[PDB]
Amino acid sequence: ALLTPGEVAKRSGVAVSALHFYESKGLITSIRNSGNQRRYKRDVLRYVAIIKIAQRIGIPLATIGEAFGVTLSAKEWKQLSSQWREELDRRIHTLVALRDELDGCIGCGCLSRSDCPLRNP
Amino acid sequence: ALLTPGEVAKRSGVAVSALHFYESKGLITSIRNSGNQRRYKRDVLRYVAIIKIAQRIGIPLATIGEAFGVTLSAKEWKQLSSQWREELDRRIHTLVALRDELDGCIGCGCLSRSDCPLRNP
DNA sequence: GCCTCAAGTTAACTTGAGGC
DNA sequence: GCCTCAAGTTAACTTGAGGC
Ligand code: FES
Ligand code: FES
Repeated sequence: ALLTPGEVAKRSGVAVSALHFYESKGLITSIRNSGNQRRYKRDVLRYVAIIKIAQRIGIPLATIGEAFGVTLSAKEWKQLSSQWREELDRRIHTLVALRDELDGCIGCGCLSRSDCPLRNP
Repeated sequence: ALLTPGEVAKRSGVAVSALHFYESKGLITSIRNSGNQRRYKRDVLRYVAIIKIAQRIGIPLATIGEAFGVTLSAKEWKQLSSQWREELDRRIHTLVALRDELDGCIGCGCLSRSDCPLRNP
């Protein structure tokens, strides 16, 4: 059967307004019933779930749509997951570089413009 | 001598509007000259520099003020730097946990609510 | 409850109008 | 150039008004 906006909201843990928004930003799809009311394809649950994991990764909605294209496969998941495991990685290396630079500069405090890592990344 | 808003903007690499804002959010201080124009205590350069390093760490302005109290020592720097090297750390561990959880779920794609890490953090 | 659409919210600022 | 203050900008939504 098709899910009503309300249901999807409970099983997703997102506001119905959140679903309206995601659809307007084209991250989920709808179908209108005999009374213009939206009805969702179970699949939506998986997407929303993915939207949230993507958010945790620190990925912006626009980009999450930019990855969604415009019906969810096994390949797709592998395409996304990896594409994110990568950023999650780059991002981490970036933060780690900092932590190293930072540890050196703790006994310093000079913050030399032309000579300190922390300042000239 | 005292620095003019313009100078401080060039040596900081921030908009004069940025300096106005930081001061209003109480992260830097000013002194008005005979014509109500602001004049800065060189020290401001170090703060701004710190505001930016704090931002890189991923710290919010409010919090950066929350750490600044309301005249910059050696102890202060150690108080801040550490206090940030810590968050920079917690944050990293969080991202790393994800990356691990994520790697397991790549050959899966089940996204079992009551059974997958990625979903129930 | 569900639908629409306008406007408000936080963050970190920027842009613009008005005036010296 | 610098000063003030009101309003605009992006992001991710939420709140509210109005109507079925
Ligand atoms: S604190 Fe001196 S080089 Fe970074
Ligand atoms: S992808 Fe199946 S448990 Fe996470």
